[PDB]
Amino acid sequence: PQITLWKRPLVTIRIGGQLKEALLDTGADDTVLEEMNLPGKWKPKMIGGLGGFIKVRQYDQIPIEICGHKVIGTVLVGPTPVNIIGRNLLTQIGCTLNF
Amino acid sequence: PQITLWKRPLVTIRIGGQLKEALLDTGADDTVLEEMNLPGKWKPKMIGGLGGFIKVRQYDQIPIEICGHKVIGTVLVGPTPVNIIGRNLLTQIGCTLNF
Ligand SMILES: CC(C)CN(C[C@@H](O)[C@H](Cc1ccccc1)NC(=O)O[C@H]1CCOC1)S(=O)(=O)c1ccc(N)cc1
Repeated sequence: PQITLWKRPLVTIRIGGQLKEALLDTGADDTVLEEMNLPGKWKPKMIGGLGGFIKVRQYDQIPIEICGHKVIGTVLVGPTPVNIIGRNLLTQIGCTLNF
Repeated sequence: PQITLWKRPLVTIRIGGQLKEALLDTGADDTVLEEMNLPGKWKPKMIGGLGGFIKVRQYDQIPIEICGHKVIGTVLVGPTPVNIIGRNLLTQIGCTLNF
């Protein structure tokens, strides 16, 4: 698909049984989602935004479906105001910026 | 250009005769640059991101050259972790996401 930037690039993602809206965010190194109780080990981590850092939990090799595309990787979980699909997952769906 | 996301999408911009490195950031609504001087009246504003809100100075109708491409729009200035080109200017250069 081609996605235009007049509005926020919001898409539906599937992880487990859970469907969420998320930003295709080229400005985010890693994927960050709001509260969810994923299986597996996690490491605590801190990530820096505008306004400063927040603490997240890092979960590795998590399957995500993004616009019908199955990918697998690290999902950071914590108090992000908005669900973010970062470059770590965007690369896996073949996503480019074009102009 | 087509820009892949295995690395940060950092580009050189020209504003006010100055060359800077900025991040093409589809998750940013607005363009925020690091502390610099720009001329003309500005308005104080507050914007929010991952780790809270920051104070910025809003300058309107500012010419910027992003790669080759000329834009004229709103540039906010303050304590952003990195220079950010948001959607207000990404749209002006005809930037899309494509997978
Ligand atoms: C600031 C860049 C360098 C990194 N951020 C990504 C940005 O796209 C960020 C995404 C976002 C959108 C809306 C609310 C909150 C966050 N937008 C952002 O701040 O919107 C401001 C900047 C101008 O206009 C509005 S990040 O969220 O902090 C971040 C950091 C690390 C990871 N792993 C993931 C995300």
